[PDB]
This record gives sequence, C-alpha cells and structure tokens, in this order.
Amino acid sequence: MEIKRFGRIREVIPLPPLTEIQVESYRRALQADVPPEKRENVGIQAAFRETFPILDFLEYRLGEPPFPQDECREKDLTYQAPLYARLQLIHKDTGLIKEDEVFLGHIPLMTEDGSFIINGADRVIVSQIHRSPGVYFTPDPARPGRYIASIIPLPKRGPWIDLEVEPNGVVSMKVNKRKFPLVLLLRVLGYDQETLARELGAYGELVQGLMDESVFAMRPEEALIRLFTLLRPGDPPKRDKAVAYVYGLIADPRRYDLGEAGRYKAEEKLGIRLSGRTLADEVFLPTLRYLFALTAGVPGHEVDDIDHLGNRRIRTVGELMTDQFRVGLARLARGVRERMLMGSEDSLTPAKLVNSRPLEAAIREFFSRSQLSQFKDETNPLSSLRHKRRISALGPGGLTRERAGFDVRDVHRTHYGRICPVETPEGANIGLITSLAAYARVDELGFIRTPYRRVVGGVVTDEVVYMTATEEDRYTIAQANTPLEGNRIAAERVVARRKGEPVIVSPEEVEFMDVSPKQVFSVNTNLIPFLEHDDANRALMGSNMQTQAVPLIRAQAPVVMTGLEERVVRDSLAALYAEEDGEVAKVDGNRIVVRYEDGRLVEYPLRRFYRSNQGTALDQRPRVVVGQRVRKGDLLADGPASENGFLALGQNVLVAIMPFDGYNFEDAIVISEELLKRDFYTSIHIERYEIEARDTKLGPERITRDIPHLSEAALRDLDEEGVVRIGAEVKPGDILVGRTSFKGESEPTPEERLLRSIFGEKARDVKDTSLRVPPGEGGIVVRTVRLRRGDPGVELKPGVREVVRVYVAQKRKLQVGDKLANRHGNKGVVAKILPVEDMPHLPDGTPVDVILNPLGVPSRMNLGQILETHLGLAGYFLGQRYISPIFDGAKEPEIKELLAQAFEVYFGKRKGEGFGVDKREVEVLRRAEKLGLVTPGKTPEEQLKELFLQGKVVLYDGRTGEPIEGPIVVGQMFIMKLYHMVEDKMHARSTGPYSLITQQPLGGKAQFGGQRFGEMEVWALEAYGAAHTLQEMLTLKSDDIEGRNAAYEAIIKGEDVPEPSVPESFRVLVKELQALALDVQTLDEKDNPVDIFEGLASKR
Amino acid sequence: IEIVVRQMMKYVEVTDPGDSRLLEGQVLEKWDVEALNERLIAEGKTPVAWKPLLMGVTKSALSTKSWLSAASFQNTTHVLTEAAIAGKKDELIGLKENVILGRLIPAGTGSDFVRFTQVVDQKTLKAIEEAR
Amino acid sequence: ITIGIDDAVIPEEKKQYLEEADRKLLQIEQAYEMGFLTDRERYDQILQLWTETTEKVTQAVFKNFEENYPFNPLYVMAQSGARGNPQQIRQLCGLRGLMQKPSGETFEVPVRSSFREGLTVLEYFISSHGARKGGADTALRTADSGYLTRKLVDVTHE
Amino acid sequence: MVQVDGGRFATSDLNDLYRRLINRNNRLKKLLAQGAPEIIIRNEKRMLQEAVDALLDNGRRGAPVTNPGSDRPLRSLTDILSGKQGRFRQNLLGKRVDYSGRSVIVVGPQLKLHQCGLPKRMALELFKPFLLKKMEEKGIAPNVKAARRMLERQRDIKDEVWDALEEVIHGKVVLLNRAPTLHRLGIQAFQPVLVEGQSIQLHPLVCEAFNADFDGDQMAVHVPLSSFAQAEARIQMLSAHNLLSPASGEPLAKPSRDIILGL
Amino acid sequence: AXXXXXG
Amino acid sequence: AEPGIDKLFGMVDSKYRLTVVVAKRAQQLLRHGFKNTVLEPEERPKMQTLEGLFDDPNAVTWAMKELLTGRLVFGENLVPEDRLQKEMERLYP
Amino acid sequence: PVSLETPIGDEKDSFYGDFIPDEHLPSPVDAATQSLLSEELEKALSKLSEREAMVLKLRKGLIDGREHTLEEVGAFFGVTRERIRQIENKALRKLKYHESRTRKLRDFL
Amino acid sequence: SDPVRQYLHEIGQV
Amino acid sequence: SMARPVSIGEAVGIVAAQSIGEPGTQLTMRTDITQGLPRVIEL
Amino acid sequence: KKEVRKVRIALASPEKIRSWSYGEVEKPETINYRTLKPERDGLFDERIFGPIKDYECACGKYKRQRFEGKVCERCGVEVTKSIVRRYRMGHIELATPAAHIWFVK
Ligand SMILES: [Mg+2]
Ligand SMILES: [Zn+2]
Repeated sequence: MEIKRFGRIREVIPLPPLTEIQVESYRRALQADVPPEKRENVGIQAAFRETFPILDFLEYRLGEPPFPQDECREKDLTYQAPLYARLQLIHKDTGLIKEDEVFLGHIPLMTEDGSFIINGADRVIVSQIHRSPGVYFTPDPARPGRYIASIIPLPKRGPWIDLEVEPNGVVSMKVNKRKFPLVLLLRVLGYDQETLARELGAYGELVQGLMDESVFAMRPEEALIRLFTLLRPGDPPKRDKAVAYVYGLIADPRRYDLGEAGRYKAEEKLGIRLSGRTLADEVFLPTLRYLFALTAGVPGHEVDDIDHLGNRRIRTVGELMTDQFRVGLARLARGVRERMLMGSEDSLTPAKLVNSRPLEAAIREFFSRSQLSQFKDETNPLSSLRHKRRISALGPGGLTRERAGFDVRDVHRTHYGRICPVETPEGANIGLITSLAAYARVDELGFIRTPYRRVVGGVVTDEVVYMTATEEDRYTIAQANTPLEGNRIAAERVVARRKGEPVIVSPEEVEFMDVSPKQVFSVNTNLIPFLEHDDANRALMGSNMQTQAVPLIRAQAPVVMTGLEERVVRDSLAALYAEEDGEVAKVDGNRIVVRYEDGRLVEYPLRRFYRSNQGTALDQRPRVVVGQRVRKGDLLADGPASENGFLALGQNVLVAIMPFDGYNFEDAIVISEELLKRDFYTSIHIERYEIEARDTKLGPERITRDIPHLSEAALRDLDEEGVVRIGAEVKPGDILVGRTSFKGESEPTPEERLLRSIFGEKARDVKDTSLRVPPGEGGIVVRTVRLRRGDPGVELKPGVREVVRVYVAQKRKLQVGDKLANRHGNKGVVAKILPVEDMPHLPDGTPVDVILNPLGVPSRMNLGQILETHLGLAGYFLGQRYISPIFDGAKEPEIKELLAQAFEVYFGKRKGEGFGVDKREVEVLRRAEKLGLVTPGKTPEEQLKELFLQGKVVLYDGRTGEPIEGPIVVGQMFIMKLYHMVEDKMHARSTGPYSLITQQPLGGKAQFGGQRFGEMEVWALEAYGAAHTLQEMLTLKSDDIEGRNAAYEAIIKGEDVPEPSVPESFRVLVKELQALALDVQTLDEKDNPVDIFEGLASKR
Repeated sequence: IEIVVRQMMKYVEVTDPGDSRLLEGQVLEKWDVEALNERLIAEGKTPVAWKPLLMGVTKSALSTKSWLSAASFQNTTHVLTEAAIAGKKDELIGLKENVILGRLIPAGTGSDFVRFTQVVDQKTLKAIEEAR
Repeated sequence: ITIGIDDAVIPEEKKQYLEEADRKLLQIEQAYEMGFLTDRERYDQILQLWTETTEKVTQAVFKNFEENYPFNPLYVMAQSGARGNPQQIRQLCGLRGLMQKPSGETFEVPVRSSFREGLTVLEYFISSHGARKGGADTALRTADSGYLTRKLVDVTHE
Repeated sequence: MVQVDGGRFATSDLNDLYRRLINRNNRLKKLLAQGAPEIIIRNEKRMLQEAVDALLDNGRRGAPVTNPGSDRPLRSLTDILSGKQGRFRQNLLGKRVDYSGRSVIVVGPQLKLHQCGLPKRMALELFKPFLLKKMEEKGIAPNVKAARRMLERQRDIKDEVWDALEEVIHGKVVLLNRAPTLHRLGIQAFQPVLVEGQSIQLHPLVCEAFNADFDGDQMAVHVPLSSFAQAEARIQMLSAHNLLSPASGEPLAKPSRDIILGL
Repeated sequence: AXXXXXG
Repeated sequence: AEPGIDKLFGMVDSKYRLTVVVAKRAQQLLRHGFKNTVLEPEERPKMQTLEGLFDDPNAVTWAMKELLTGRLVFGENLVPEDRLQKEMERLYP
Repeated sequence: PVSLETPIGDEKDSFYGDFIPDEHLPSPVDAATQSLLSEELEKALSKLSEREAMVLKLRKGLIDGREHTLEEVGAFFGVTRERIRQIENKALRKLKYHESRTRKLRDFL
Repeated sequence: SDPVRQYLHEIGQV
Repeated sequence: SMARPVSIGEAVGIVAAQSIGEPGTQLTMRTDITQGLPRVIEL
Repeated sequence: KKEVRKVRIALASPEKIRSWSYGEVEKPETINYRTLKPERDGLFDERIFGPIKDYECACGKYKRQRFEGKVCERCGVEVTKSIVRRYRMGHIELATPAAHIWFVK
C-alpha cells in the first residue's frame, strides 16, 4: 500500500532521542565509561568529593553485573553493578600512609530503554520538578507595600535565607525561627558604612534603614561574637569556634551548597560573578542592593514568577540517585565518626573503618520504597515511553495535595514547547503529573529548552537555537505555520509572541520562529491526528487512554497517522532493527540470525509470549525471511503492538455513526460479531500465580500430588510433584499446585473422629492448602517455575521451604463490557454484539464493524474523529493510508477530493457490473434533497456523489432490508481495546473470610472481599426510610457474628432471616471506652441496664 | 433549605435561669427550654427567659443533646469528658445514634408510628372470641 | 441522524460579522494612539467588542439553522434537548471566542477559528489555560462531593 | 498477639504501653517495700503517671512514646477512639457487606424500568445460600454440603442449576448502587433478569438519577435478605416506584438523549 | 488518574 | 412493575405502614408455610417452571396479593402478641 | 515483633491488621455444616441400642472430650474388655449398613 | 516538662 | 417523590441534606460578593 | 429480651472498674516464645480473660460443652467460648493513684 503524506511544513530537525531524559542523566551520574582521572565533578564523583576527606577519597570503579538482565528478572534479583572505591588512610604525626579498595555495595544499573530491575520488577524513576536554587523576590503577602528577598540553596544543603523590612525601618534577616537585623552580619563581612554610603545609598531613603548606632560601630570580631548571642543561647562565644559555626552556616562549601544551576541563577539575576557555590560577602552585597533596587522601581528589575519555567528546575534520575547516595555516604561517614576513635588509633585499615550498610540501605530504599520509583508501565511500548517522560511535582522535596492549589497546576505561558498542555491525569494529580514535550530537552542545569529557528529581517534561516524559559521572553517569536516562500516570510502580517503573548508583527520585527507544532505537545498528544479540531478536554483523554491500549494479536497501525508512529516504536526499542547492511541467514519464531558486510554472525533471540507487569503479553514477531538483504535502519522483527514498525494500538474498523436501538445509548458501543470471527481486538493475557511451602511449628508444608479427600478426577492434570502440567486447560477451582499443611495442632474434633472410622480411617495429619484457580480466572497453563531450599543458586526468605509459580495464559476476545477508545477521547464499553445480518450495510453488501452514537460528538466537541472517519473512508476504498500532521493536516478540500476519487471505486464499478441505482437509494436521495444535502434536479448518479463527498453514504438496515432514511456517515476509524476489561472487574460474594480484629468481611485468595458500604450509602438507605435493609448492611452482612452465622444457617434451612444480634462495631466501642475508664451502660426504658454482650461479660 | 436553617435556629441562650437548674448564658435547645417552661408553668414557678440564637451548621451540630452523634464530629475526647462528668443519658432520637448501635433507625419502617402495626387473617379474627 | 464535518454549518454572516469586528477594532486602536483612551479603557472596549460579536455570531448560526436547515443534526440534538448547548454549537460552527489567561484575566485577542476550521497551534495553547482551570475545578468538585451533604446531615439527621 | 508468615509476630501497640505501665507499677511497689528515698519514689511515681497518660492518651502531654527502631508514636486508646482513622472516623468509611458484588455496566434498552440484567455467574454467588436450599428442594442435590461441593467448580455446574437459580430470584429484587451516592436515588432496587456475560445491564432511564454513563462506570449490587428488607426494597426503593425528584418534585425518570431525539 | 476514566 | 401498588398505597396512612404490614404478613406465610393464606386456589400466585405452573415461592408477592383483596385486617393493638402466635400455631401447625 | 496499625500502601487509609483474617472462628458455612454434622450423627447413632452407641461416644471422645480405652468403657458397663470391642465393632458395622442404605453421612468430608 | 531534667536536677541538689 | 402528603416516618432531614448537597457538586469553586459553593457555605 | 432505648456515659469508680475485670494483670509478659502461650498473670493470661480454645481449658482436662461455667482446678481457666477474649475486661492495681489525663489536659 502507499501512504499519502500531507502538510506544507518541513521540520528543520528530527525528534531528539525520546529516552534521552532518563539515559543521559544516569550516564553523567555514573560516569562508568569515563576513566577515574578524567572524571568531572558531578553525581557520584560529587558525593564522594563532598563526603571526603573525613581517611581520604581517591577514586572509584563500577564492575560488571553479577547476573544478566533476564536472569535478574527471573530470580528476583536487582540488576546492578558492584561499586569499588579506592581510598587512603591519613595517619597524622604517625607518618604512615596506607590505602585500601573498599566494596561499598552495589549500585542498580539502568537498561538500554531507561528502566531498572529492582528485585525482579521493572521500575522507573520519575523525574521530579521543583524550585531551582537561587535568589528570588516573593513579595511579602502580609504587607502589600514591599518585597521579600530569598536565598535558597540545595534542598539538604544549607539554610533558608529571607530578607524583609519591618515598620522599624531596619532590614531583617531570617534564619530558622528567629529574625535579626542583617546590619550586624554586614560588619562581619568586612563592610563599613563608608562602602555602604556611596554604593548602597543611591536608592532613595533605602540606606539609613540598615544604619544602626550601636552595632555598626563595632569591630568585625565584636559583631561576629555578637551574632552568636542571636544564633544559639547558652553557648560560650569561643571566638575561634565562632569561626567554625559561621563558616559552616555560610562560608563552608561542605555544609552549605548552593546549586550549580542556582549559582547560574545568581550570576544571571544579580549580574555578578561567583568564585564558587558558596555565599561567602560576594553575594550579600549585590543581593541587598538588588533588593533595594527592585524596591526603588528601577529599570530591568523584575519580581520573580514562581511558576515560570525559568525558575522551575527538573531533577532527573541521576539527581535523585545522587541525592540518596549522598545521604547514605553521609551516614557512612557518621559511622566513621564513632569508628575512628574506639579501639586502636595507631593501627587499622580503611577497610576496618568503613561500614557500607548505610549506603546499601539508602540506595535500596530509594529504589524499593521511594515515591518516584514505581512499577514500569509495560502495557505497550508507548506507555513505557511516557512513564519515562513523566514529570512529577510530588515525592520527597516537593508538593503534596493541599500543598498544591490552582496556581501550581495551571499551564504556564512558558510551558510552550516545554511541558504538554494537554496530557495530565483527570484526578487529584492533575497538573502535578505532566509529560515532557516532544522536542523538549534537559540540560545539566535542569531546565527544559525548546528549539527555535532564527530569522534575519524578512529572511528565515535554518539555524536552530535552544533557549530556556527566561531566554525565550527576550525575543519576538513568530509561529511555524506563517506563510514561507523558500527561506523568506511571504506575509505582511506575521503572527508572533512576546513574553508569551499573541503579538501580531511585521517580518522585519520578527526575530525567531517556531520549528514545528509538534514541539508544543507530548508524545502521546502528538499521536492524535486532526488534533486542532479536538477540544483540549477530550484530547487529554485520548493522550491518556493511548497508554491504556492492550496489544492485539492482529494489531494494525492506524489508517490515519500523525507521522510519529514509526519513530515511537523505534525509540521505545520494542522492535529489532538492522544494525548494519547485510543479509539474514536464519529465521524462525525464537530467533533471527544475521550476517553483515563485516562477516559478523549475530543471533538475536526473540522474546516470545512474555508477561509484563500489567499482565499483557509482550511478543516479538519476525518480519523478515531467510536470505533477505537488510540495510542499516531496516526492521527485522516487530515488537508488541507494532505493525511494520509503525505503532499498532488497535484495529481500524468500519464505523457507522448513528443511533442503534439504544444499544449505543450514553457512549455505549455496538459491534459486529465479525470482529470476533477474525480475532480483531483479541489480546493475550498472562496471569502469574504463586504458592509457598513454609515450615510451621505444627510441621512442614508439603507440596505434593497427594491431597486428602481428592479423587483422581481433580488430580488428573497434576504431575508427580503435584504441579499442574504445561498446556493444561484450567477452569476456576482446578488445582494449579497441590499442597498439604498440618491441621489444628494435630487435634481432630471428636465428632469427626468417629465418622472418619465409619469410612475406614480417612483421618490424617494434614489438610489441603493447595492453590486452585480463583473464580472468573483461568486459561491454558504456559510456564511453571519451581524453586527449593537446599538446591543450588536458590535461596528465599526465612521460613519458607519452597516456592512454585504457574504462568497461565488466556486469549481474550472482545466481549460485552470491554472498553474501547479512539485517540480523540471518545470512549465506551461494548453493550451489544450483533450478528452480521443485523448490522447496517453498504449497497455492495459489506457490513459495518462498529456503530458509534452521534450524540457523543456535539457536547464533547472533538471533531478530529469525524475527519478521521472521512479520510478513513477515502483510504478504505482507495486502499491507501495517510499521514496528517498536527495543525498541518489534510484540508477539507483535499479530503473531499480523495472522497471523490474513492467514489469511483465505490459507485463506479456498479455500472460496469450491470447495476443502476436502487429504488431505495432513490427514496433516500429524495429525503436527502428535502433535507438539503443534495442539489435538486441533478442525476442520482451525481446526488450520491454529493452525499459521498460529505462523507455520508446510503446504509441499509440489515434487519428490515429497508434504507435508513437520510444518509449516514461511515468510514475507517482506528479504535483501541483498553486494559480495563470486564473479566478482571467482576466480583461477587455470598460469604467469605472476616477480619481478625474488626470482624468485617475480608478478601480471600479464592473469595471476594465484599463491597464496602460507605456513609453516603447509609444516607441513601435512611432517606429511603428502609430501616431493616440498612440494619442488615450494619449487622448480618457486616461484623455481627451470631447473626451472620444464624442468618446463613436460616437461609440454608429455608427459614427466614433472624433478628440481628448487636454488631461488634458497638461492642468493641463499649470496651474501648471501658478501657478508657468510662462506664458506658445500655439502659432500658426504665433505666435498668441491659446486657448487649449476650452474657459472657458478667462476673460470677 | 428551610429545614436546615431551622436547624440553625435550634438553639437559644438563657438570660434568666428562672426556677430551674440552669445558669446564666447557657446554650440550650429551644425545644428543651420550652419543655422546661412547659413543666414549670404547669407548676406556677417563674418562667425562663431565653434569647433566640443563630449559629451555623457546624456549630449547631457540634453542640447537641446527643453525645453519640457529637462524638463522631469533632474533638471527641472533649465531647466524651463532658458527657461523662454529667453522665449524659442519650435517648436515641436521631438516625446517627441508631446506626452507631445498629438498632433500627427512628424513621421509615423504623418509626414508632408504623412499627408496632399488626396483621391478622380473618380466620384468627374469630379466634379471639374463642380464646376469651 | 448522524454527524459529518459538513453538519457543522458556518453561517456566511460570520465573515461579515468578523470583518466589521476588525474595522471597529482599528477605531479602538487609533483612539488609543491619540490618547483618547487609557490602557484599561481600550482593553475593556476590545473585550466588549468581541463579546458583542460572539453573541451576534451565535445568533447567526442558530438563525441559519432555523431558516435553511431545520432538520440539521446538530441543531436538532440541541433544540430537542437531546445533546449540546448553544455555546458548544457555537464553538463548532461560529467562532470559539475569548480564552482566559492563566492569571484569570481575559486574553485580548480571541480565537477566530471554529472547531471545524480548526485551531491555530497558538490559539490551542491559549485555550489550554482555561482547559486546565476547568479540569482542576471539576477534579476538586469530585474530590470531595458530599462535604456539604455531610455538614448538612450532621444538623438535619434527626 | 498473632503470628504471621515466617516466625514473626504482629501485635497491637497497646500491649507495649500496658507493659511499660506494669513494669513501672511493679518497680514502684518494690521500691516502696524497700523503703527507698522519697527522691526515687517520686521519680517512679512520676514515670508511672506519664505511663498511664501515654496508655490513655499518647503524646498529648510531653513527648510521644515510640518503640526503638521507628519514630512512629504508639497508637493509644484516645487515638483508637478517634482521630487517626478512628472508631467514629472508621464508621464514616463504612463496613464491608457479605452479600454484595460489583461489575461493569452496559446499557439495558430491552429492560423494563423495574428490571436489571444480572450476570448468571455473579447472581449464583450472590444468591448461593438460597440456591443450595433450592437444590435440596429439587432433585439436584441430596444435601447442603453436596450442592455446595457441586458449585465449587465451573465445569461441575449442571444446566439444571440455572433453572433453580431462576426460582431463587423469582419475585426477589437486588440493589444497584453507583458511587458517589449523592442523593437517595443513587441506590435503586430492580428485579434481576439473569443474563449471559460479565456485565450488569442497566435501564437507560435510571442513568440520570444514578449519574451513570457507559464509558466504563461500574456499579455495586446488594442482596436484601430479610422478607422485611426485601419488602422495603420492593415498595420504597423500587426503581419504577420513584419517578419524581424528591428534591424538585419534577420527574427524574424521563426521556433523554436518543429517546428525545427520535420522538 | 480519576475524573471519568482518560486516567 | 407490581400490580395495584397505588391501591396498596391507598390502603394505608403511611407507605412504611404498608411495608411493615406486607413484611410481617410474609413472615406469617413463611413460618406457617402458606396454608394460612386467604387466597383461593385460582387466586394463588403462580410461577412458570419447565414442568409447569407452580406456587410462587415469593412470600412478599403473596402478602401483597392477599392485602389487595382486603381480606386481611391490620392496625395497632388488635390483639396481644403471644395469644396470636399460639392461636396461629394451633390453627396451622 | 511487627506492629499492627502500621500504614499499608502510600496512604494512611489502611492499617496492617486490617488485612489479617480470622482462622479461629468458624465461618458461617463451617458452623452450619458442623451443626448439621452433629445433628445427622446423633440422628442415626441414637437409633440403635443405646449401649453400643455409648461405647462409640465414650471411646471416640464424643463426651468428656477424651478417648477412652476399651478397659475404661468395659469398666463403665461391666462387661469384658473384649466384649466392648465386639459390640463396638458390631455397632460400627451397623452404622456402615445404615450409611450405605440412607446415604446421609457420605457427604461430610 | 522533660522529667529527665527534673529528676537530674533533684539529683544535682544532693 | 410522589404527589401527595408526605408519609409519616419520612427521613426528611436526610432527604433535605441530599437534595441540597447533590447539585452542590455543580457549583463553581472559583470566582466582592462570594459566588457558588463558597457563598453557599458562607450562608 | 428488653431492647436498649438509652445509652449512658458516666465515670468509673475503682469499685466499678474492678467490678468489670476478671482478674488483675500482675506481670509485663505477653506470651512465651517457646510454647506460644500466655504467661501466668500476664496480658494474655487465659486465667483472666478466658479460654483460647472453645469449651476447653488450658491444661486440657475438660474438652466438652457439657462442662460450661465449670472452672478448672488445675489451670484455673473457665470452660466456655473463646469469643469471651474479645469481651472480658482485665485490670491493673496501682501503687500510687494516677490522674486520668482526659480530665487533666
Ligand atoms: Mg463514566
Ligand atoms: Zn483445666
């Protein structure tokens, strides 16, 4: 097939590496491929440089991972490299100098896609956004009059500085709780009124505010000592130590670290040069004079915007990892503190001093339990991409709910080209979780930059500059869609933006121009064709649902593409590509072996039917046969959810947009049975079950094919060990693994003991704990993994003898209740599956696949789906696909043209085969010209062409054989099946486990937890005035014991449900109050105490 | 909205304690105050002088005769200390109390109006005379 | 009843209505250059202008449907009360209208484009602000629903 | 005090408070008998007071007491009664129900106003205890334990059983609920019509009251047990017995969407 | 992430 | 829905009265196994089985259908409870 | 020991001990099957001679909760220790016949 | 408050 | 809910609270005089 | 038999406090690590709060429901349902009286 591309806008540059944000970060963090002597000071090197000397640091190296990635996933081991550190011990006055290479533990390694393996699960470290270090001006919310200065260093490094003016006229300063005049600290910096006269006096009436008689007239050391009266009470000044705490507060690089990016912020805002990241002096003077300057209404002086992306820094994986590493290292040095004294002073090795436990615990904590470390989204490749490109405002060192108001969440004018306006969660995380823009890049300073073309006068160049949010404000930037003839602007009025405002300018005024619209949106957002016709609200939903797309066996790439589809699969590395020009020797399901021009023989194993975190099957299907010529960049094997290297998130189907008998009512969807026949929307899902055999004090838990009370009927599918056989079809209740455990301290109930003898000694030491298939679940057994204690290479948690795992697969066909969605945000569940004869059909007899309700269009205002439908129809009959860029896409004239071109295939061959127009088509056309869709007097041949140009055809109702009055829109729409599936979502409970303490219904392995009945439901029942029903909800169905047992018993016997005993919710209350020494009595009408405990509580 | 606003006007503040056990400036439900004045003027004792009071829903909830209800809402340790020292006996007037206990709510089919209703077939209709 | 892209019918009037809006803008612009108007006055006049024109365009769309296409699907769904309100119908056929700035003030320049015509990338970005605000608004409203109902049950339950 | 997987024990924080209280009381009695100086006796009396406090209300006075290895305050009786997801606060979130269930909803257009489509597989579990007795009444099972063992496997489900379930649910109704329940009509009673498939079929007209749409909303189902509860549900709560808004007095169940459109 | 189920 | 619901509503001064009455009558019909019914054989509520028409298993349907005939007598304090119980157990064991 | 009332998940909505099931108390199913078990046991057990029934009651520990040796039951009734064994076996055989006949107790297992 | 300090002071008296 | 005098035993306080509260979710959170839900709670 | 129409909350005299408790917990011991059983006079002691197993005493002398309310002469454990361990109150006798912090703070 041929793919017709649209749009007049040419992209000067390609899209950057998509996982770049995750990979480069950890690259510059670890510096493993950079030799120790040439290592720049950053990341691990930085933490090492800061924590040492305490014992001094020389270098470090990263060894090779003890196990490969796949084995790490399999055995539940963290994929990591050993961290060795070469250090030396300094003997003072002993003259001795020795050294050691110490093993500090392992550092988790990042894969090629940018994920991690932590204890076997794939984890992603989500990039966190916060305020960049530097100097800002709030201003003061309390007094609207003036502004507050703020000096902010790195999060765990240094204190918080605030400068404010009170009615006393004196300039205050904030450290911790206490505020004191900074005029005292000024003297300590070596400053006198003489230098504070000229330089700082220029601003009107801003000088004498910091002039105070007593303290300013004091010598530097006098003021220095005086500061300690303010800093801490009861501490003797100790003026030699007075240098220690002051240095540590400000002048010390080790304790106080202002960000390197924050250093840059300081240099840029104040317009100075810092010799280091240390405040002290150099910073205080310009910070002050700048404060008074902004106070004085002086040119080029701005109040900082906190949500401006110039002031918003993004700390990536390397940053966070380096932080926790620094913490663990500081705790290690904290161990060295107490370990560098106790015992022998004269003799010890650096190895004897160093305990690497704090470091290992810190890093393992950061990967296992951190809020930014989470289960990878493996549902498809695209989801795995997005999860890496996600930005969180939450987590340690950032906002939380209630700490986040409308202000933090709103899309800033500087989010353009930087953060996607469209893609965010709908819930309580809205605006806090955002995804990086497509073209967007992140420098070491941690700022998001956007590409811009540079223009000279009325001429546009190919030079592309990457500017940050602050730098963007400086210029006047015209849009990318502005008419361009060759390299020069062709319009008199050129639409542009200054400071994030829509300013209309002239060509010569223009400075920079946008590259492509694609820069201003996310990747997910970019996959939506005709986006410009979609309201941002539904578009959001499209962007979000695309990652919820489950890979289909038959999955197709969309008939209408934005053009990113290919590169998405490329950069997600789900698929195999040709590394070098060559020819392929061997091809089959499990491998592809190729030979290149260099005579290199290489065997690429294919991952087949592999269970992801979310249970979707990740399956690679080879697209190339034996003895084929491959070129570098050519696709060898399709990954999950990709068709010929293009992203395949669903199927393209024939949609008719009409109401159908209320089955498409309220966003419900109607589908044709045909879809199931050809296995459209059929996905492979792999459930993973596990069972453990542990040693109880009662005895060992045995995993065995021998289960008491079980016939051979139930056991037939189990092997010798008791495990089920590979390939067996298991329904709910069938045993996956047999197990036996000792019952009730080897105490049988006497009533049981005799009936066991009646039947010939069925009495036994063990009971059946075997793992069965939970209700509603099951499928065909695929893999099994058994691990035991006392066997090579295998060790598990304390107490457990062995562990079995059964990986079951099931191929789910589309069914009623499953969630389908297009990329335009139209979503719904299949409420009906119609037999093909019931479907609406074209005059050539072809039935439609899906019937979409038109009422879904007007209120949601996503028209991109209608155009996708039209263009899809054209491409259905023309046997072609399209690429329609965002905002650059196919225009209604072009679409109508392609429709006219397809109308020849559709209606043209009708005459060639000896057929005219139906009498029914005549009727429809009459009604159509009555409605005004077709010009009266023209031939039906032409009238139908007019209708078809509007994207509407004549449909026949398959049930009545009569036509649907008036024409109906039909066409190819790309629709996805979503991870939400009715099979996983159904639950039911009669009875089951109850909580130990609370005695409320609890979730079992084979049993459902029951629905929680909340206060609002209580209100509903009260309002209804149904007392008894509510009572049941509060008693028998809940925590009450006597009554639930008696009720079940009654229903079983056929007797009506008995009156409720008191619920445990009340009893436990009463007793809690009694434990609080408060008598709670339940009185009679006569005020005579009544026993709610049904006896048993009464002494004697 | 009328029912809610009426619940805001539920409470009054006594200026003159009268012949009852009440003190000056003590907030009390107008229903109970008019009840005490209905009991005391059925005596001939001097009436209690109360000032009408408006408080928002939060406070009009927080201050209530029922300690079971007041317990859930806020600062329950205080509600409970106060309830205990005074030995407050909570008749279960409202719904919240009854659901806390699990007893049938005083509404709908749990209302004493229709609850005690009895049904008898016409065969046992004439079995009342033979039994008497 | 169905929805094709041609069922969103832009009234011809939209052109005229918009053209007049441009000339009437120049008058407001020149009056600023001479010093007759202050910043706030020209701002208020521009917003007033675009509001008037927007309402006019809505009226134009619906009068159009009423006279020349009584059975049009959008118009029918709207009038019947089946689906859609005049504001949405407007955003499909007539102009989108004035988007709100992130600070809460109105943007000076509106969105001339309808949803059929398709938005400019800039216009889209501008609308995204109001989009976000509405999003967090609905998010909060659903975040606690029954807050008020709880407060009210606490007083009225007995 | 309960043992979990492995050899580890899980137990309440209360026990530690009780313990330290006891230790201090006993050491006090001992120090009294030994005739110790009033200094030590005072100290122990004080520590005893503090211990009784921390037991009753932890952290309210002085520093909160914590077990070594963690900075979390031990949860005391006051905390238990209220304020950290407390008794009175836990009774806001609600208690789970025994006969409940949940699934995804799809449109029910063929349903009459008083009916709702209920998945067979789901209904079976919901009505199971009634179903056993109906299996006894019929010739499908000798006894309760028998029928119960008969339903334990899906492959062992007879085609006679569904005919019995149809008898169980005859005349009965179930409650459907969609969260959030904003007003009372957010819970309504329908008589179930057994259907193949895993989805609950919902009447279109009741969608407005429920604020339910078909984009993947799920609804909970509940079973009234008592003949009383059943009665209440069938007169007071029946979907077709509330046609008008209890708020505005105007009809809540009314033509909408496609219906209006066609008419 | 919540609302009417985008995420 | 259910036949004659409005009339059942008309028979009482409160809906919840009707609910209590129907419920209690259902309990009566269940405990005594439907032999105490005021309904004649042709008035008996029927259910459609595979075999044929059988007695409707539902006690509430029965109670309502009886109440609609007006043959039942309801109200507060008609008789003492225990006497009613013993009389009913004597008439229908 | 691990503390109950420990936060479970990333939220404070749950405590650890909330998820711990109660294996000690009988399920509504269990207690019912158990009561029916006793009912059906003493239904067919007491329908024979009370002597040979009491033999099984004493020896299997149905009463007093302890299994009595043949000597003790033989001391209670007065017969020989072998006689109590023979009547126990004929009682058990009688119960086997009654079981194969009525199929009542076949299902508890 | 801080009974350790209290008691340690009482001890400091002796 | 029916058109006729309310039946005695009605839950009517609860019905009131729901009746007011349910649409409350449709009242605007963001705006001299308070508007929407903030005004409703102000009253 | 007679339903509860009221709920009263008053203070508790030590007289009233002890009228509750089935014994004094005299020891700061929970259970024994080896036997996994309540220590004598400890927080979990069966002698006070009742039987861990239903209708069975600690030592195991009386295992049948036939003895109910019968307290063992050996282990001193009443023979009843274990449900009473959810209910039965214990207590602690204080050397010096202590103020209830609810009323003080
Ligand atoms: Mg929904
Ligand atoms: Zn004993």
